[PDB]
This record gives sequence, structure tokens and C-alpha cells, in this order.
Amino acid sequence: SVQPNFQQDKFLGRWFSAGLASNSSWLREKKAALSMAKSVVAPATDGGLNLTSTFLRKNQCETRTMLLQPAGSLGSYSYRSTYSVSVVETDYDQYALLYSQGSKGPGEDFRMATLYSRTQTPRAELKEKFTAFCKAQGFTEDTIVFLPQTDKCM
Ligand SMILES: CCCCCCCC/C=C\CCCCCCCC(=O)O
Ligand SMILES: CCCCCCCCCCCCCCCC(=O)O
Repeated sequence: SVQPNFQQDKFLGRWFSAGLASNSSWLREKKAALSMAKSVVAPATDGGLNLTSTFLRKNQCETRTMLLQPAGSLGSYSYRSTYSVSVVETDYDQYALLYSQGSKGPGEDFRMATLYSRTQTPRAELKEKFTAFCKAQGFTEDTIVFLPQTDKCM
């Protein structure tokens, strides 16, 4: 589902990409070949969000920005294949669990769960929450991974 009573303003700011689960080997491999620094969530010039991710690739700092357009309900967004992105659960000041699925085109084959943490190294219980969520969503244990982090690029 989507986080009930989702408050976008409390979801803004700095998050760390701590955990990932995907049914795409290509995407898993791509993400694992990098080191995550931080992500920043900010309101876009429309009712959606800009998600700016900073990471290290071959010792080079890089950034990518993703526009998450509103999808007609709070906590639900769209990214253009087209993908649905949902904030399924969050307490705003510790963690957020995101879920993405293709909604149009070949991307429909694609599913991804993400654990965002307000701290770069998340508590063990946060990791358990994520694993439990991924298992509930039909991800195999081997696809549930915690991404390499970097202190650089901050
Ligand atoms: C608009 C897309 C921007 C994605 C930036 C995400 C930052 C993660 C680091 C490297 C991305 C390389 C993998 C390509 C798949 C897109 C990742 C995703 O689902 O967010
Ligand atoms: C962290 C914010 C989530 C962003 C939502 C977009 C997720 C990924 C979109 C690119 C998918 C590329 C995967 C190709 C694999 C396949 O289609 O089988």
C-alpha cells in the first residue's frame, strides 16, 4: 500500500540509500558497482518531488536527478517505460520504505524495493523491517541487499 496520511513536507531532506531489492540483475549489478553517498528529496516545480542521488563511481563523485511526478494520491508518484513509485511506509525521522513497479512498457517486468535511512548506517531493526517487507513483496532472499556506502561527495 501507500503510507496512510502521508506528509510530503516531513519526507523532504537528506536520506541515505541503505538497502535495495530488485528482480532485475542488470539494475542490481549497476547499483552494486557504485558507492552511495546521499540522496536529497525536494519539491519539484510541480506537485511532485525531485530525487537527487549522489554516488561514487570509479572514485568520481556523480549525481543524478529523478523527477517524481504526482500520481493522484499522496505518497504515490510516477517516473518516466513509466514507473510507479510509492512511499509504502515511513516514520519520517528514521526510515522510509519505497516500492517501484513498471506501469507502462517493458519496464513492467521491473520491481524494486528501497530502504532509505536518515542515518547512513541504519539500525539492525531497520534492516529487519526492510527484509520483512521485501519477503512480503515476493522478493527472494538473494535479491535483498544492502548497498556499499561512501563518506565522500557529502
Ligand atoms: C532518473 C533516474 C536517476 C537514477 C539515479 C539513482 C542513483 C543510483 C546510482 C546509479 C544509477 C544507475 C542504475 C540505473 C537505474 C536507475 C536507478 C533507480 O531505480 O533509481
Ligand atoms: C530510488 C527511487 C526509485 C526510482 C524509480 C525508478 C526505478 C528504476 C527505473 C529504471 C529501470 C531499469 C531496469 C531494466 C530491467 C528490466 O526492465 O527488466
